[PDB]
Amino acid sequence: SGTGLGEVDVDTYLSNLQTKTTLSMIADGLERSARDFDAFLEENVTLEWEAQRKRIYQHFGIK
Amino acid sequence: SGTGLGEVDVDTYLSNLQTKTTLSMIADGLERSARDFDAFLEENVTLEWEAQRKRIYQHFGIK
Amino acid sequence: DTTCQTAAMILLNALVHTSRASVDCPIIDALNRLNFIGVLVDSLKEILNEWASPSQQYTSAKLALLLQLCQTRQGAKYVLQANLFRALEQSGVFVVALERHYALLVALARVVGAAVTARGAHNIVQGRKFLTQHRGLVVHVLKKNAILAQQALEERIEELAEAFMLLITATGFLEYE
Amino acid sequence: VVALERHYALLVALARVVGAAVTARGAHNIVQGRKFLTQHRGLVVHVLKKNAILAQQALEERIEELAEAFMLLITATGFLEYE
Repeated sequence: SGTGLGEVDVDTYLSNLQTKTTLSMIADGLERSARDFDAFLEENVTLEWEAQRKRIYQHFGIK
Repeated sequence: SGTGLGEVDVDTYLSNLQTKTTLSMIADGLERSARDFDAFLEENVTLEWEAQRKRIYQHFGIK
Repeated sequence: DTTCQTAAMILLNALVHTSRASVDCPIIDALNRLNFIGVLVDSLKEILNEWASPSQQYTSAKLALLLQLCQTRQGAKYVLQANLFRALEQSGVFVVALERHYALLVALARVVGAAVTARGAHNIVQGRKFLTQHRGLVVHVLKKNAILAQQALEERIEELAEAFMLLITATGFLEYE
Repeated sequence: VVALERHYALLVALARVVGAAVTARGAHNIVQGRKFLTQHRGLVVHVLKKNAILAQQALEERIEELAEAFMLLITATGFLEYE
């Protein structure tokens, strides 16, 4: 068989390839930014007062 | 019939009466406070700018 | 006592309410001389711990009273001097269970909203800090509004959303951008 | 459920920018942080109390980040001392 079976055309094939590459780039950038932010927060919070920062509020505010 | 059918005793009857009166008083006070606040807001907002106050935000903030 | 303090708190609401109908009032003035407004604003701290239940209904009358004093022009003077902005910050407060949660936020928002728009440009400086320091939270409420328990919950959102909106237009946060 | 998740994503982004800014310089920016929490009080209280299938976990995750975002500003700004 052949000549077309749930297939696409080259003009649309290249467009789909470019769209997929762009989406993958955006997703990778977002994931890297999120990971960098998480690492920064972990480095800044691991110094001290890990649970006290929330305990003070749980004691002040309504539990 | 008689001598008791899903009934209560006088010692509990008076307590239930007092509890009902207290609950009704609290509910009436809350409702009157809410009505007074609503009337005050209606009197203060009916002056002018009834829809503009929200339109400015809908235009500034994300709809 | 649990019932005496509740009835006494609600009683003061009727006194100040009926007195205004009779721009000043001698009842509100007496409360300031007796150091009642001072200790009252101090109790606002740790309100989360206090908040059908007897403690819940008691707090309702408490915040309800403060809301009335912020409606008269003279109340802004005595109320503002109590430094209520710093009292509500230490507490960290900022289907039926959720409805009660918004009921508390509305009560606090109304007291602050009416207070800023009471005196004039002397309190707008504080209102901007409250919205800027707690930005984002109000944005979620203003966008949410834009069976019995459901309607009751949504009703509080409408009141809560409209509460902050009054403070914005009254404080002039749009000019700050 | 997906629409709400995107809403919190915006609030988190803004909260992080403001949270990190106040705790960056020092006591010169704490005066502004207190006004932001006092002027927008109540809204943050709802988030800090909420945290205390795929789309559900994603939505709750943003609440945890959003709730912890303001908490960092509080301890860094010193709003507890103001009471």
